This record gives sequence, structure tokens and C-alpha cells, in this order.
Amino acid sequence: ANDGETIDIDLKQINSQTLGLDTLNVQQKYKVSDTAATVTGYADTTIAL
Amino acid sequence: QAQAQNSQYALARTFATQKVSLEESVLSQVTTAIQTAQEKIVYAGNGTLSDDD
Repeated sequence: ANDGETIDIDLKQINSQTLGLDTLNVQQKYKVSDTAATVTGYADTTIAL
Repeated sequence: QAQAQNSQYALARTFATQKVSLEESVLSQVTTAIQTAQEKIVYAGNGTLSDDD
């Protein structure tokens, strides 16, 4: 009933980062390869004639 | 003359006591108001009220 007669609660930010798991990953890198896909077709531009 | 003197003191006491009692009557409600105000303040200490609360 008097000013200051408190009992207190503390709270913590809990998430993927405060636990140090936001980049928890277990994958292994693939070996990458690329090839030249040939583009085709024609498109319609803004300019008039 | 002495009897008139006593009568005068009686009149003074009547007018006086008309007050005093009035002041207790008002101050009783004043007291209860202040008490409930204290209660509201205690409520205000709740650490988990919203701003509109």
C-alpha cells in the first residue's frame, strides 16, 4: 500500500537471433554449372511508326 | 443582567454549533473521497496497464 513496495518481473527478447540460430543450416553446397539457353522471338516497343 | 448574559452565551453557542457540525458533515465525505483516491493511485501502480487504461 506504500510507494515503492514493488515486486518486479524481467523479460527477455527471445527469437531466432537472440538464440544464435538464425543462420542454423545443415545443407551442403551444390556444384554449379551453366549453359547458354538460346533466346527467341520478338517484342513490341513503345515507339510508333 | 446576569440572566441576560447567560442567555447571550446560549445564543452564541447555538450559532456556533450550527457550524462545526456542518464542517464534520462535509469533511466526512471529503475523507471518503480522499480514501478512494488513494485506492485509485494504488491501482495506477499496476505495471501492466495499457496507455488507455
